Parts: sequence; C-alpha cells; structure tokens
Amino acid sequence: GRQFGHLTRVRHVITYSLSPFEQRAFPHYFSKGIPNVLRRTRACILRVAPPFVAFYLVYTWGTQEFEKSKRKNPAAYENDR
Amino acid sequence: GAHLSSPLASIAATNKLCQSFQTFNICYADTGLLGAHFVCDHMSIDDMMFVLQGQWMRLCTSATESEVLRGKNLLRNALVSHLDGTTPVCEDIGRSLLTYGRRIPLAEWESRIAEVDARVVREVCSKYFYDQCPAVAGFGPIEQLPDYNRIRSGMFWLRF
Repeated sequence: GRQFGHLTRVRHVITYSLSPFEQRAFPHYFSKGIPNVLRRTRACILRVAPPFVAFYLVYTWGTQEFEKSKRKNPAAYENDR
Repeated sequence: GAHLSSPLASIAATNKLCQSFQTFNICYADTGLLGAHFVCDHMSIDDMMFVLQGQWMRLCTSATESEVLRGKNLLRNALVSHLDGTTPVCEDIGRSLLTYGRRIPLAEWESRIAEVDARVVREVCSKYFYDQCPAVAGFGPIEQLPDYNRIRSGMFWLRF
C-alpha cells in the first residue's frame, strides 16, 4: 500500500554510511576493479559462447557448401557433354 | 494549542506531525552540537522533516527582527531563571572555572544579549547551516526516513 511505510517488518538490523563527499569516486577503480571484471566473466563465458561457435561454423560451412554447389557449373558435369 | 508563535509548536500541535520534540545545544571544549530530537508516528516521519528544514533554512535568509525580540526576551528569562538556588549557583562556577575560568559575567551576559543582530543570526546560521553535511541518528521503526541524499539536497534551498 503506502509504499515506504508498511512493506515488511524488520528488527535488529543496523546500517552505516557516509556523506558522499567523505569518500572518493574511484577507490582503486582501476587496480582493485580489474580482477572482479575477470573472475565473473568466466562464469558466463562457459555457458555463453558454445552456440555462437555453431552458427559461424555453419555460417562458413554452408557458405562454402553454397559456393561450390553454385559457383562451378562445369564442376561435376564438365563441358565434355 | 495551535495559536502559539513557534511555527513548529503551531503545526506539530495542529496536525500532530510529531508527539513532541526539543532542540539541544551541547558545546564541547573545541566543539558544539546543534540539532533537535523528535518523536513522531511511523507514517508521520517524513513530514516532520520537510517542516524542520523549513525553519532553519528560512532563518538563514528571510528572518526578521520582530521574532528576534520574542526570542531575545525568553533567553533573558531562562538565564535569570536558572540562577536561583544554592546548588545551581554553586554549580555554574565549577564548569565555568573549568570553562571560562572564574568568569560569571552576569550583567555582561545581558550586555552580550544586546550584541545580537538580525544580520548576526543570519550571518551566523549562514556559516553553520547552509549547505553543510549533517549527521543522522535513528532508531526503529525508522524505515520511512528518507535516504541521506535527500536530506543533503534538502539542506541547501534551491531558493524555494
């Protein structure tokens, strides 16, 4: 109903925070962040890539398969007859 | 009731936006503490606040010498008031000594009162209020209480 008032009931939690001025926009964003980028990227790339392979394969597979099938009329039947 | 001069005591009785509140001052050796302490319904919290920032902020700009006087008189009374009785008289000295030394500048306090001015209060509050970083303490059922980032933007008016 009333959005902030009545949602849940919660007791004996404590919270701490600072003025945004009190702290920095990039607390080692570069150094400390780069590992975090890496670690989780693999958890996905396990389950992400495998299909993308398949298309590109088939993509070229059919591409070639398409090409010679079309490209060369005197391929199987050459122009002796 | 609702006819009191204090805008807070007028509204907070009117719509009972809080149960009660009082403002404190505590000045340490090097430090001082200005703020209030209020109690209001778990659904009434926000509205107490949006009011309370009204008063401080409006003082820093638009305040007026009239209401100065009604404040001026009271503090004279409260000052003179507390001064009765053995122990409190006795008691001032000790801290005062540990604070200002012997100084019990009794009649001077009055002279000190005559010092304060409309610009003064504004110019003073301009320092210690306008666009600052306030501290926030809370005790449940808080949840309604807005996030800091509101309060912060809520310190400095936009001119509204």
